[PDB]
Amino acid sequence: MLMPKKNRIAIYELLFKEGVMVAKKDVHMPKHPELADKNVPNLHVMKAMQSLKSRGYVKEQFAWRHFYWYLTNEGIQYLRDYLHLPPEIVPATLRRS
Amino acid sequence: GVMDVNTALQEVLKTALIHDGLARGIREAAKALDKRQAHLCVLASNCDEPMYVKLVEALCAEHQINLIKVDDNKKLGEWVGLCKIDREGKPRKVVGCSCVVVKDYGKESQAKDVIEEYFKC
Amino acid sequence: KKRKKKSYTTPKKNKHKRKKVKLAVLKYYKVDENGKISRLRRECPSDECGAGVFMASHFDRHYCGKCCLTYCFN
Amino acid sequence: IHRIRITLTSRNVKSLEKVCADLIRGAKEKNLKVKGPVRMPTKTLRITTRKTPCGEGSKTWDRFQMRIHKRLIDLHSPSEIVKQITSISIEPGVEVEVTIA
Amino acid sequence: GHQQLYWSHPRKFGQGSRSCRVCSNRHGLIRKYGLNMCRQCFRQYAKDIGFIKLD
Repeated sequence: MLMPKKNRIAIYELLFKEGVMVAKKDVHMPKHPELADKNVPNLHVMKAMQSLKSRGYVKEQFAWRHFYWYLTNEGIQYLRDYLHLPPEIVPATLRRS
Repeated sequence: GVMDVNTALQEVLKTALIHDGLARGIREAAKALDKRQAHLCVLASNCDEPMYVKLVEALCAEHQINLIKVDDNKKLGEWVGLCKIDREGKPRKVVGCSCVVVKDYGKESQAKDVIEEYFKC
Repeated sequence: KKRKKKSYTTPKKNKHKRKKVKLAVLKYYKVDENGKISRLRRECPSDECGAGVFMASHFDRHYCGKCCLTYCFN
Repeated sequence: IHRIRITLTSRNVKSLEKVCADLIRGAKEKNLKVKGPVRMPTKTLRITTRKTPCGEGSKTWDRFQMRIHKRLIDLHSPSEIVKQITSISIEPGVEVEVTIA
Repeated sequence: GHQQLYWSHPRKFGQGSRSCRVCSNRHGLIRKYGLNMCRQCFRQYAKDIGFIKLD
């Protein structure tokens, strides 16, 4: 869980600005595919993912080398509380019904 | 909702808590004062030890930046909501510093205006 | 394989231990015939580090991580 | 320019035959200097797969065929007519590409 | 320095990390055509693509 918190809040902010996000699990990569040109250690973010899935707030899923999130009303509400997001933000995935 | 600095200092310390800050003791405090990041600070009063308060005052006088003085500073840290670690433990916060501008870049609040008034006069 | 009985050599290491005063006294230096704090240590032009990092005078070697100039007292 | 080519490819024969029926219907609508379909050879790839992960039993190499079939048509025609003929909600499963070299 | 403290070792022939992606294993990978699937799932999704056996 040993990633400095600035990347944590950045990832949470981009998560809620986009909705769900993807995860590739590997230690041999130099730089993240989507998060390239930043040099973010993958192990720390992986530990953060397994911690939040063990903490019991996003339904933990191990799906064949490629991970996704599980968004729900409870998960979105908890992310809002944890990131202290303003009470005006709505995700772009629910646009126009 | 009394519009005064005394009551909004709880909100300012909540902001200093959640948004970085946490300059307890000597650690993480010099960043705001040697860089002139903090142009308005809050200092603990009724201290038995002049060491920490006088070092904070010396760092402030390095650029001569004023400070906010209130009493019952431990109740503020009780009301900041510092439980954290899911729901493990009940720690307390001794001091914090308001960094980068008088107020942070997040939500616009009344506390920023009241502390602007306090710094002005 | 069988368990190596990992007690003959390095059973387990413990975390780093240091002695630190609750309010720093070693980082700030007093006694310069001034009523306020006086910075006798020469400031380094490298601003890539943090603002709270205090420049120290070491007798041998350098421990900075990015620049590590070479100088001595003679 | 009067050099436009279309390449259609599929693994089925009756699909290519109904596509050629579409093209002959379009040619029936108006007589144009559109040449006949070019029947590329039935292009086969072989793939061969052992099944027993550990060596236990026979060497039954599953022999699978991927036989792709290709038809070409080069047309010297006004664009609107052939566009209406072609863009008619084509059948799924047959891949068509228009090329201008 | 920092280049010997951590990550002084690449692998430019890596097949384990760049293995068949869709499931979690390394074996059963052939690098033609971009398979990235084991033979068991190769057959399980063969006829779906259009694969037929005549030999």
